[PDB]
Amino acid sequence: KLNIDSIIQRLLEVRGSKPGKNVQLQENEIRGLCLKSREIFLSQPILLELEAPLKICGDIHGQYYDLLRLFEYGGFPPESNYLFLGDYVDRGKQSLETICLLLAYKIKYPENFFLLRGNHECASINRIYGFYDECKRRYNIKLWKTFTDCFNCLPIAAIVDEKIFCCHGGLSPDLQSMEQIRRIMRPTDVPDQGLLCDLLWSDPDKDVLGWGENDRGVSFTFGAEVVAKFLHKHDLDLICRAHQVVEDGYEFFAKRQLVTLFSAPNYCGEFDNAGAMMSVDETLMCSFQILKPAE
Amino acid sequence: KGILKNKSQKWDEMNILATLSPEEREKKRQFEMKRKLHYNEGLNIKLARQLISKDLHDD
Repeated sequence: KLNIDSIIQRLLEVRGSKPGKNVQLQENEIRGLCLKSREIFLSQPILLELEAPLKICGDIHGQYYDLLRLFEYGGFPPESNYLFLGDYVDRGKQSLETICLLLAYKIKYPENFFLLRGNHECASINRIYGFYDECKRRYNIKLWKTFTDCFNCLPIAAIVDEKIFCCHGGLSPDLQSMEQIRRIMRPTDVPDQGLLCDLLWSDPDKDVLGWGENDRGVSFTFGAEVVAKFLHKHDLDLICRAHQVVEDGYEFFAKRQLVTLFSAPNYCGEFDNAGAMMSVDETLMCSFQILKPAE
Repeated sequence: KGILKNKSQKWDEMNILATLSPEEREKKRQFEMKRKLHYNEGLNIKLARQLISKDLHDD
């Protein structure tokens, strides 16, 4: 017994406030959210097949106030359907509020609200880039361990009406068949190389022909023709991904066959970028809703 | 009504519009450099693991 309507209500209570106001849920509620969502993730496919209409969002990185701005703009659940591309924790000041609201909505609307796994939904990054420290400051290490187990079960990619492929990072040199994604067993950690690594780590690069070295020191870059071949082969129209801050919140690649979405404006007080969210209507017409940078 | 299952994609051209230089080329280069510097997570994977290792060994 875990009161979802209460949790959502308390998390949403800070809606008008000055950015940075904390919501303090009880320890047992947070791990209630983890345990129930984990169940739902495991019960749904690892490669989601989704119908339009829906809103797609990129990285959020603990920017809770900005997540609330996104829902204000796109409509709070269930007014709209949502697919998030990952990277909910780290970098920002309020990872816990962000993940809890998202996990709460997943539990309440399990077939209209969706979360993919980003590279920060992984202990090897989490320990170091804010989340663990958040957990240990406001609760304890044990809670971080619980989140790790939940994250290990997140789905990895989505296809929207057979036309739009969505994952956090991008393509893999090892991605030949969609069945290869379907075969990944959960729970699972992110390996240092291979398909699951690439899907969460790779980047598009204008200046690369085929597959190249990635400056991150993990995975690869891929060029425009690679994107073209993939869409052609699998009969798709668009690749939708996140993973890199861009100045205007979204950015096209390869004559509009790939788009990068990034939803956190003023990214971690180090950039002055816009954030964007993508709207996909029933006919698969796509439009962009921008959160402009602070003035 | 759910959207989990298990036509052509277009762009709203009016939405896209509604959303080169030696100054702008410089501004782009600065951003690309900032971004490259920021994305250093790959450098600390091993340390993160060693930290997870020894905190497990505390039990």
